[PDB]
This record gives sequence, structure tokens and C-alpha cells, in this order.
Amino acid sequence: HMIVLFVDFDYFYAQVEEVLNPSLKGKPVVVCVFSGRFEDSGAVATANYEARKFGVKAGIPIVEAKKILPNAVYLPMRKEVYQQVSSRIMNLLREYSEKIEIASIDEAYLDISDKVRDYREAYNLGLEIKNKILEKEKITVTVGISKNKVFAKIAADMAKPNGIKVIDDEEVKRLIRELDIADVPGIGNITAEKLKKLGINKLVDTLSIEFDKLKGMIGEAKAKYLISLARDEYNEPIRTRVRKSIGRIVTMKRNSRNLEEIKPYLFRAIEESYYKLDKRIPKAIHVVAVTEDLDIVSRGRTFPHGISKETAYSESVKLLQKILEEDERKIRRIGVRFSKFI
DNA sequence: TTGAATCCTTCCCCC
DNA sequence: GGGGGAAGGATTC
Ligand SMILES: Nc1ncnc2c1ncn2[C@H]1C[C@H](O)[C@@H](COP(=O)(O)OP(=O)(O)OP(=O)(O)O)O1
Ligand SMILES: *[C@@H]1O[C@@H]2Oc3cc(OC)c4c5c(c(=O)oc4c3[C@@H]2[C@H]1O)C(=O)CC5
Ligand SMILES: [Ca+2]
Ligand SMILES: [Ca+2]
Ligand SMILES: [Ca+2]
Repeated sequence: HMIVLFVDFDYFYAQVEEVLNPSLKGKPVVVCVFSGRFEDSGAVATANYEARKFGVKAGIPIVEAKKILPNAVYLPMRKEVYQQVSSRIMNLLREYSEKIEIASIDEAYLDISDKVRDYREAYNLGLEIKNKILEKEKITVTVGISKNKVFAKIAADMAKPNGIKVIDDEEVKRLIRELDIADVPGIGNITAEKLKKLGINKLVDTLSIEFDKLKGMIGEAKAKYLISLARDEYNEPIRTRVRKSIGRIVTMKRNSRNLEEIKPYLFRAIEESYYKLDKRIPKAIHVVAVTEDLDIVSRGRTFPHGISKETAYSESVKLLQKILEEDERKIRRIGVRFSKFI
């Protein structure tokens, strides 16, 4: 059948910052995103392994991080820079197979199904690829390999960082039963829970309960997806993918409800969203408001034509008003999202 | 306590 | 009964 090759750049942002300034290597680096809310307000985009060893990881606020390693190198996030370093590594990959996916800013699956006869040769192509990526861009990555996407990724998760691992059918059969279901791609702790108090603690357990029970607890989708992984029938193609929407949000200095106070933030958001749009014309626009208590509320509108920057501002203001109206909390975060491209 | 981008489920129109 | 689609909330990486 087929063999999937998953490539995953190690502690990426942090690493890219290390590449752009080698003096950093071997020292704990925490790449964070600072919100003008107050000094050191914000969170950790991510951190390299030195820093991570001690708990400073992605998601923890910057203040807690400095309390753990008050002496680590803290750098602001430079997405653009990372975006270009990624694009570069992404191309090198295309050279190994035109069947590439690119799931995120540091992930990509490759159907080397043809370019390889056996796993032995896959493992080889893995090193070939790790090495060529290390030579051209100075970036270390983990590579996973198996019969399908989901497993090619799991193989990687197991081998981080700067690793390479092949999961053969026997490794799969073993995993379908001994692999914790919370560690399966697509299962956030939210679904990991509903599955926990349902008896499904292992990828296999999904076979025991009747289907229409799962469909109601976690949804027809996740239901069928899980079942196939368990009966070893899962086999999704490595399809190239196109961005289906762009957007931008911004935290405000103070939380408020004053339309006029929020407007400037909204527009700042819209303005950047267009730059990103580049040459794309969106037919749908949505305004997203993160309430003072971190709950998300969004209103939107789809037009039968493209959205001009001018109209964009206009329709955005209405949609925010509609939010303040329909809600009551103070707005903490505001922004826009443009979808349904022409 | 920082974004971004893609699903899950109502719901309204109408053959 | 169900094709076709827009809205807002849910969930994941
Ligand atoms: N919780 C988060 N908050 C903000 N940015 C995040 C978060 N998680 C991930 N990111 C961004 C920062 C990273 O550079 C990139 C994600 O990297 P991730 O691929 O999942 O693994 P990584 O290789 O950088 O980490 P790892 O140390 O596990 O290998 O996406
Ligand atoms: C939205 O607001 C916060 O910003 C981010 C950014 C992430 O990745 C770039 C992110 C991830 C995860 C998560 O639970 O939260 C975030 C958040 C916060 C969200 O609440 C993951 O599991 C992977 C990335
Ligand atoms: Ca990674
Ligand atoms: Ca990744
Ligand atoms: Ca998980």
C-alpha cells in the first residue's frame, strides 16, 4: 500500500531565533508575544528545550516564566521572519515528492509512497531530508513514518526532538490498543474527556460501544475518524491545502464597551488583515470579540460580491455594535476574519 | 492569559 | 424528506 513521511520542525520559533543569532544556542530561549496590557503581560509562543526542561513552555504567561527562569533570553515573536524560514524549508521538501501537504507553519506530510519501496528506504529518505534541511537552513527536525498521516505524525511526537522513527504495521496493531487515546491527533483534552467517561481510554475501545452512542457524544465526524483508526481502515490522501480564511485580533490596553474606544483596535485589525490578504478578495467578514472573561463571541455577514476595504470598515462597525448589543461583558479582545475568497 | 484557521449543530428556504 | 447554504458556538492545534 502506502508510506507517509511526516516532517516536523523542532521548537521552531525559538530555533529560528537561535539560527538568526547562534550565540543563543545552549541558553534557554523563550519566544513570547507581549500585549501592552501591562509590563511583561502576555504569553509564551514557545521555548527551546533548555528552558522547557524547567517548565517554561508554550501557553504559560510570561510572568510565571520569568519567575521560573528569571535569567533566560526572552524575545518578542517575529511571525513574518519565521514564516519565510518555513517557506524555505517547505520548498526543499517538494523536491522529494510533489505529493506534499503543509498542515501548519512547521508541519507537512509527504506521500513518498512511490519514491520508496520499503520502510528501510523510507528511513533513509528521512535522514536524507533531515540532513539537507540541516545543511541549507541550519534547522533540526523530527521525522515520522507510517502507513498513513495520523500515524506518521504520532511517530514524530514520540521521537522529538531532532528524531526519526518508523512505525510499522506491528507497531500500529500494538498502538491501536496500548496507545492512550488522548495522544491521538485531533483529540483535544475536551474530547479526551468525553471519551474517558465513556470507557474509551484506548484507540481500540471505540469498537466496543455502539456507534450511534459516539455520534451523539463526540459527533459523527470524530466518531467515524476514530473508528477507522481502530479498524486500521484509516487512509486519508496527502492533499495540498489552501488557506480558507485570513484574520487578525488584538488585545486592548483596557477592557471596555465604548464603541469609539474599540473602533481604532478593530480598524487596526482590519487594516492588517488586508495586507495579509495580499491579492485575495473575501466575500465573508466576521468580527470576533473576546469578552473580559475569555469567552468568544462572533458576528458575521456574507455578501454576494467581494468586500472592499471601505465596506469592510463599515460592515465591521455594524457587527461590533451588534455584539455589544447582544452581549453584556466588557470586550477584552477584538478583531476580524475574512473568508469565502473570490 | 497571545492568535489563527477549520468543524458541529441549528435554522431558515423551498422543491 | 432532504438539497443548499449562512450563522454562531465548539474544539483543536
Ligand atoms: N500554546 C501556544 N501559544 C502560542 N503559540 C504557540 C502555541 N503552541 C504552538 N505555538 C506556535 C509556536 C511554535 O513555534 C509553533 C509550534 O510549534 P509545535 O510545532 O507544535 O512544536 P515545536 O517544534 O515548535 O515544539 P516542540 O518543542 O514540541 O518540538 O506554533
Ligand atoms: C487563543 O488565544 C491564545 O493564543 C493562542 C495561540 C496558540 O497557538 C499559536 C494556541 C495553541 C493551543 C492552545 O490551547 O491555545 C493557543 C492560544 C490561546 C487561545 O486560547 C494549542 O494547543 C496549540 C496552539
Ligand atoms: Ca514541531
Ligand atoms: Ca507541529
Ligand atoms: Ca492530544
